[PDB]
Formats: sequence, structure tokens, C-alpha cells
Amino acid sequence: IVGGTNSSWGEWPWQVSLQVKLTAQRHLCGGSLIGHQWVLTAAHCFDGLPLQDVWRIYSGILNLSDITKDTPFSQIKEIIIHQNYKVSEGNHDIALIKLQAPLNYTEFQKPISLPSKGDTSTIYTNCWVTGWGFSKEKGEIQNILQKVNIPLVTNEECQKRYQDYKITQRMVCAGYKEGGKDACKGDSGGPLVCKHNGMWRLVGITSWGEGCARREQPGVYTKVAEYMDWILEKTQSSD
Amino acid sequence: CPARFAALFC
Ligand SMILES: N=C(N)N1CCCCC1
Repeated sequence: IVGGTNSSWGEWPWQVSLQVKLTAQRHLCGGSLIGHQWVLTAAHCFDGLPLQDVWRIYSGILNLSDITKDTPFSQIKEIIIHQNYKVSEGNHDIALIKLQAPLNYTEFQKPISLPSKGDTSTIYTNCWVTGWGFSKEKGEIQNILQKVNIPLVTNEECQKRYQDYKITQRMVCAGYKEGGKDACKGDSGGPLVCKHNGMWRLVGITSWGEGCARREQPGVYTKVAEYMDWILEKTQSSD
Repeated sequence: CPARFAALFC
């Protein structure tokens, strides 16, 4: 996250860190807890990965430097990548992770609410993106979970900044014309959440953008409402 | 994954 600040405990209790351990352990992506055994993230987080035994999913953690060999983590039972996701193309950048065991809910570990199928922003005027990703292009993973407030941009205006790519109705964009505040490398798969009437909901999944926090280059997110039929079907069928 | 994506080896 570029231009953000340090979060406090319990602000973002759905945020998870998706890490891998081969010989060394590293944070790769964010994700959102959406039910007791389900994390929602980006499909591109699985491109160029070994099989799932490598993953360690941390929840209820604010600071990655607080993680030790004894810190509990979740393991993966199932990965459900959208059937129509193709890496070169980048549409349908969405994936479900089923955990090996359900998590107990606490103030620091609980699920984000989901939108209804076929929902529109606006109504979303107060949106935030979180993660442990780089704080500048060519930066490094941050220790304390970062937060930043970013306005949604219309698909028409987002499209003008991305002549080579089609901005579809299944994407949502967010950013400042002057840049300076954005998701970045390592924020993939994490949440774009908006507070409406006191309650937070998951509006987007961090996906792509040109560099990080450049002027006139908004972040692009998978629009969760446009995949609600898929999320429900896949999680019901598995459960 | 293309460079526009945000995973560490895109
Ligand atoms: N929003 C930006 N700038 N991103 C999204 C996450 C991958 C890196 C590019």
C-alpha cells in the first residue's frame, strides 16, 4: 500500500496474509476471510506456485514481524480458481481457498460481509484498501498492516487510462488523478472494502494497475458483486 | 502473470 498508514488491532479483522514456506517463508498475497472456512483472494496469486502444502495462512495478525514459529496458521484443503480465469487475459481474477479447519471468530479474526448480486456503487463513498505490500514501486513488504482511503472511479473514466485493456462491468476501479495512494506489489488478493451505514462490506479484490500510485492510473479490482452467484455456488457445492 | 498484476513475480 502506497501512501497509507499503520492500522490498529481489530480495524480489519477479515484480512489474512497468504504466505509460502519452501526453505524460507514469505508473504505473497492478501485475502479476505468470508466465512468460517473460506478465504477470497485473486486467481493470479496462484500463478507460478507449487502445490498447496506450501501455503501458510495467517489470520488475527496485525504485524508480520510478530509472527514466530509458534504462531498458529491455517492450511489449504481446496483451491477454487474461477474456471474462466486465463493469466495472459486477466478477466475473472478471483479464487476461493477452503481451509483445513474452520476458524473461531474473534474481534481480530472474523469475516467481511458480502454485497448482493447485481449491486452498484455509488453508494460507496468511503472505501479503503489494506495490505502488507510495497509502500512504493520497487519497495518492500511492510510489517504493520497498511490502510489507505481511495475514491472509486467510474468504469468510463478508468477505461480512458487503459487503452490496451477492456475494463469490464466485472471490474471496479479506484484511485486519485494525482496518484500517491494505491495498492502495490504484495497487496494482490486483499480487500477493497467500503463502509456504508456503519457496516463494512467487500466491494473489490485487489487485481492490477500500472505500477503503483502513478498519476492518472487507477487501481483495478475484481468487482465482488458480479461473482456472488459463483461464490455462493462454489462454497455451497463444496460444503 | 503480466507486469500489471501485483504478485511478486508478475
Ligand atoms: N493497484 C495497483 N497499482 N496494483 C494492484 C495490485 C497489483 C499491483 C498493481
